[PDB]
Amino acid sequence: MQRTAEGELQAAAKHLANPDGTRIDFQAETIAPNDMGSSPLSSGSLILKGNQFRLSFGSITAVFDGKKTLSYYDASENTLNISHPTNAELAMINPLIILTRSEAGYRTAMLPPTKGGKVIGLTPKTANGIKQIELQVDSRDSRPTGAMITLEDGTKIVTKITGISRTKASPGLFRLMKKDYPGVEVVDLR
Repeated sequence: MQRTAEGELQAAAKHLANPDGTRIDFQAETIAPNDMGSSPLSSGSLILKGNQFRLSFGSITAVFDGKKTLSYYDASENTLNISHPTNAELAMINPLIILTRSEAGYRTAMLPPTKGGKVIGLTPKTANGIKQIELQVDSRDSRPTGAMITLEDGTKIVTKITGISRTKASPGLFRLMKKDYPGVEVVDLR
């Protein structure tokens, strides 16, 4: 007998439940329609604590407070940006958010498996810019191994997990203050 997709999703979430925090190392690539304007495969990290996360990827350091506010520093533009992201925008930068909070918006189904892995498919009940989310997990213990988000326009955001570890994440990792970026331009997008 084998678990439902919902069952596998809730077994995968257990791997991110360390109370003091979880560190995820990954590689990610965005493949744009017709491969025009794609972003190359590169490396990143996510620190999770409760509903908060700190994302390091590309030129960006981003923090989500677990409520409604995303703050991110872009080292290439020298801007500190504060915004109210949509639920879809959060999944696009942190696909594992589908595991850390209750989500009312997606139908769940099992997709064809891989060698030693399972594949869970999530499709929105209401249009939201996302066509499908695909979470890859290890067949032994449902440990997340990767994710792919396909946008309605065909963009593929592909994430490969290269490590999951324990960490003691302090309050300070989930805040960005203007003093920490000499000369930074603050842009309030709220």
